[PDB]
This record gives sequence, structure tokens and C-alpha cells, in this order.
Amino acid sequence: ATQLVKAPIQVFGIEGRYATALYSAAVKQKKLEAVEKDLVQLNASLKKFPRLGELLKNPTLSRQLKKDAIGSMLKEQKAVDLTSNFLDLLTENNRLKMVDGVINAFKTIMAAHRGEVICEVTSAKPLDEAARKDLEVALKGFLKPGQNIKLTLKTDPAIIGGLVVSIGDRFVDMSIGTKIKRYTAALKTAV
Amino acid sequence: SNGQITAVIGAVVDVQFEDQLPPILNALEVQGRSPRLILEVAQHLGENTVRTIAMDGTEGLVRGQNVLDTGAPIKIPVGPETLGRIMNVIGEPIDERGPIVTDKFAAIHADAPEFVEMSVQQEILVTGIKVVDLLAPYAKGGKIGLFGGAGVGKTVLIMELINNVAKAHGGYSVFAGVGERTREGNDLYHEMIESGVISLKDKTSKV
Amino acid sequence: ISAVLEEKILGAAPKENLEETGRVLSIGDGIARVYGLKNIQAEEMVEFSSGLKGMALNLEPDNVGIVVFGNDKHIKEGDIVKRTGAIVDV
Repeated sequence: ATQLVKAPIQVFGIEGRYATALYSAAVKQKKLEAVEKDLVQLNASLKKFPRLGELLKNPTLSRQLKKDAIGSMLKEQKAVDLTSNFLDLLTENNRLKMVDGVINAFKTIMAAHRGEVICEVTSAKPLDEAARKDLEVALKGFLKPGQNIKLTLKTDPAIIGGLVVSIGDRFVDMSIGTKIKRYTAALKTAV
Repeated sequence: SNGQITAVIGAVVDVQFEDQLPPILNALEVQGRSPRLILEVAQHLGENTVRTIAMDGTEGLVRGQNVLDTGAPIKIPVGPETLGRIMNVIGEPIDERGPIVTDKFAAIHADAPEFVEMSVQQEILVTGIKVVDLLAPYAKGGKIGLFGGAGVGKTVLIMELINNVAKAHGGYSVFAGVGERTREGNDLYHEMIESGVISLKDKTSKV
Repeated sequence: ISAVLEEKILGAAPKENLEETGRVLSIGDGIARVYGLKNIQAEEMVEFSSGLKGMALNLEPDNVGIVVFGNDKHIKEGDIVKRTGAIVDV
């Protein structure tokens, strides 16, 4: 049926079906990066003006007005034919109310396609200098060749100390706060 | 004022309009049915489509079929011309006696009389039947339960009520066979013809 | 240029104060669901375009379910419903 990289991720739902069809259409042609960047620009324009999102997600308004507004705001972004056909298909089936989902589903692709794995590191306090770069060096060896790391850093003083590291497949809770919490729980439940 | 059939599920038809949405209890006529199909709007579903109940059979309908909104509820013919005739729900004559040529049409959904339009005196409707007028009197505007089974003159009593009210008071009568059997309806119609309450070509009908 | 374009897109649609005004999505059997009335309170009386009264009983994320104090034949889909600003009182 559809010729692609045969689901680089496992994305589900009807919005996942639309995103995989758009990925197959944009990988049969050489327009994958163009449709990715105009969908990013479209999502940025929708988040910039919530009145446009309220106009699109209004059941009172007719679908012809919605597709006219979609084409009007895609002309100024200098879009391609593939994303115009994708948005016309979304507004034809009255599924443009979930236009935030498919783009997010399309953001879920081009992470495995580009090898980017999402990593989340949470610390008691934000650190730099001696930190950061050694964390990147440690995380670089956690991947097979051809993959990259997209790192998000968080701070939370409630974990007392240590580090909370989560990858897209596994989790490790090697933190001081959880360690002393389970040690005190063991001491209370035993002694 | 013109819509298209979206869904057909049993006697429930979902029809989608473009410009003007018909209100609740309005009648919509299907444009491809030779015995015309009138749909009554029961609720608004949003998205410019409404859910309707059918007044006739639904076999053979196709999606996208044109429906014309009448802009009014089911308007049935009313007048002295409907005396002695048999009508269906939508006012079509089903007694094979020709068309009902009248000048007055009325919607079957109207408002109740107000609190100031009601009489404070609970008057009785005298019907000329001695046992009824003495022991179980009929009140004007009341609800009356007529019991009786097979072999008793319940039909004869009904026709006597019709004749006595039309004679003593000058007021007509209306019979409504809500979900009645065809054999019982045919027997009632022929008994009404035989006893002279329904009269053909004389215009002296009382029901 | 882009902001003027989005202003034109917004102005292509009519201006409605959805906080205090609502449009009837569906009216029937004395119960009307309305799009709008973002500042409505629970059990709050509302007025319709025909002069009828209603009570906002259901506060749903998409619509507001209002029980109509009268016959629903005078209310059409797309009519204007406005808040009275107060809970139902006699």
C-alpha cells in the first residue's frame, strides 16, 4: 500500500493514521523537510493567535470558510502542495479540530527518522560548567550509531539531591531523595 | 429551505440543510417518493442537520435525496369537507372517495388555551342517554372512559353519542383510530355508513 | 502584513461576545444547548431572543445545557441567549 520506512515510530489513533499517510506522501516525494517546517510554522501561527484556532474549531462555521481561511494563512507561509492537500483532507472530513494532534504526531516522526531520542534529566538544583557537557558525553554512549540526543533539563528541590534520568525506553531513579526515602521506609518496616 | 438526506436508520431520517434550519415539529417532504413521505423534525443535531421521524415507509430511500421544508408543522385539511371522510396522519384521503377539496389547513401542533380562557363552572355535556345523564354524567371538557368488549353495543353507543351530540347540541365529532386494526376499522366504517351517521353524497355527515 | 491578514480573517466572521452571549446549537423539548456563555454560573437565569427565560443547569466544556421556562417553539437554532447575571429568583 503505502511506501515508507515502515513506521519508524509506533503512533496510533486516527490522527496517527493521518500523520503516517502524510509521512508516506512526503517521503515518496522529496518534500519531507519542507512539509515539516511549514507544519511547524502553521503550529506556531496557531499558537500565536488563539482566535484563529477558535475560528477553525467552531462547529457553527461552515467548512468552506475554514478551508478558505486555511488557504489564506498558508499562502503567506509559502507552503507546498502536500501540506495544502493534507489540510484540505483534514477539513473535508471535519477533523481539523484535531489539527494540533496530527502536527504533534508529525513532530513524533522526524525524531526516530533523525535519530533524536528524547531524554529528560531532573536535578535538585540547576547546574552548569562541570555539569551539562559530561552528561552529554555520558548520554552519547547510550545510543547505537546514527542516533542523537534531545535533552530537556528540569529542576525540583523536592528530590533533595541526586538525579532523575528518563529515556524513551527505560527509567532510572538514582537520586538521593528516593534512596533515603526507601531506606527509611525499610528501617521503619523492619526495625 | 432545501436539505439532503444524510442517514436512514429505520424510521429515523437524518437530513442536512444548507441555508435555513427548520424548527422542531416542522414537516419536510421527500421529493422522490410517489406516495409522499413527510418527516417530522424531532430534534436538532447541530452541524446544520436535524433528526426526523418518518410518517410512512422508508424502503428505497438513498442518501443525498432532496427534502423540501414546508416552513410549518404538518398542516392537515380541516373544515366541514372532512366530515364523513377518512384521513391518514398527513391528511391524505385513504377511503378512495376522491380528494378533500377544502380552503382551511391547520397545523397539528397548537397551544393550549390560557388560564383566562377557561370557564370556572364545571358544566356537564348532556347526551340524551338516560343512564349516562343520570348515574355517570358527561362533563364538558372531561376525560371519559368507555368500556365494553365483544357482543356489547359499544360501537352502537359510540354512534349514538355522535348522533345525539350532533342533534341536541349541533356539535360534530371526530374519531381517531390510533393504531387500530384494519378489520375493526373497516367494520366501524361500514357500520357508520349503514346507520346513516356517515352519509355519501348528502353532506349530512356527523363524524 | 500577516497581522492585517489575520485581522481580515477574524473580521470575515461576525463579532460575538461569547462570555455573556451564546448561540443556540440545538433547541428542543425545553432544553437548549448553547455555544458561548463563558462567564455563566450554575443555576443562573438567562434570557432568549424571544423573551423567554432559561436556567443554566449543565456547564459542559463545549456547550451549556439550559432548561427553558416555556415553549421551545419560539427559540430557533442560532438565536441569541444573554445572561441575566443572577441565580434564579422569584
